[PDB]
Amino acid sequence: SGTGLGEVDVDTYLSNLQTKTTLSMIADGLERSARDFDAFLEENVTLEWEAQRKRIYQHFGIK
Amino acid sequence: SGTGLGEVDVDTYLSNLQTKTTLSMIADGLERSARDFDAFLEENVTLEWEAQRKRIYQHFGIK
Amino acid sequence: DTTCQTAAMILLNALVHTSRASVDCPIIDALNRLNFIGVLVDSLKEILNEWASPSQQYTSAKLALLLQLCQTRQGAKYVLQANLFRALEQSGVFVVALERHYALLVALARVVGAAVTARGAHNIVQGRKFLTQHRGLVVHVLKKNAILAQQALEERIEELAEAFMLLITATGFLEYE
Amino acid sequence: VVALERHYALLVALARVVGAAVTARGAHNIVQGRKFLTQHRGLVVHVLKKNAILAQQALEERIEELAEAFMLLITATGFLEYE
Repeated sequence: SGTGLGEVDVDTYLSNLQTKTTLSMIADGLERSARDFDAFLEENVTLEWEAQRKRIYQHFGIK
Repeated sequence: SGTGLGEVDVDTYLSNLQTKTTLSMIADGLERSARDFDAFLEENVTLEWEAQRKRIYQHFGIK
Repeated sequence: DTTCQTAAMILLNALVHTSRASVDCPIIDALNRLNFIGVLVDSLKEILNEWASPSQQYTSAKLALLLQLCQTRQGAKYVLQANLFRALEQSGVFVVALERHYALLVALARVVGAAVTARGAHNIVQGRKFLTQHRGLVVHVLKKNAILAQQALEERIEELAEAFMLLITATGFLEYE
Repeated sequence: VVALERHYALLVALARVVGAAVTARGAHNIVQGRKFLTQHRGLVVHVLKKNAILAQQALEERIEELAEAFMLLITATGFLEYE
């Protein structure tokens, strides 16, 4: 068989390839930014007062 | 019939009466406070700018 | 006592309410001389711990009273001097269970909203800090509004959303951008 | 459920920018942080109390980040001392 079976055309094939590459780039950038932010927060919070920062509020505010 | 059918005793009857009166008083006070606040807001907002106050935000903030 | 303090708190609401109908009032003035407004604003701290239940209904009358004093022009003077902005910050407060949660936020928002728009440009400086320091939270409420328990919950959102909106237009946060 | 998740994503982004800014310089920016929490009080209280299938976990995750975002500003700004 052949000549077309749930297939696409080259003009649309290249467009789909470019769209997929762009989406993958955006997703990778977002994931890297999120990971960098998480690492920064972990480095800044691991110094001290890990649970006290929330305990003070749980004691002040309504539990 | 008689001598008791899903009934209560006088010692509990008076307590239930007092509890009902207290609950009704609290509910009436809350409702009157809410009505007074609503009337005050209606009197203060009916002056002018009834829809503009929200339109400015809908235009500034994300709809 | 649990019932005496509740009835006494609600009683003061009727006194100040009926007195205004009779721009000043001698009842509100007496409360300031007796150091009642001072200790009252101090109790606002740790309100989360206090908040059908007897403690819940008691707090309702408490915040309800403060809301009335912020409606008269003279109340802004005595109320503002109590430094209520710093009292509500230490507490960290900022289907039926959720409805009660918004009921508390509305009560606090109304007291602050009416207070800023009471005196004039002397309190707008504080209102901007409250919205800027707690930005984002109000944005979620203003966008949410834009069976019995459901309607009751949504009703509080409408009141809560409209509460902050009054403070914005009254404080002039749009000019700050 | 997906629409709400995107809403919190915006609030988190803004909260992080403001949270990190106040705790960056020092006591010169704490005066502004207190006004932001006092002027927008109540809204943050709802988030800090909420945290205390795929789309559900994603939505709750943003609440945890959003709730912890303001908490960092509080301890860094010193709003507890103001009471």
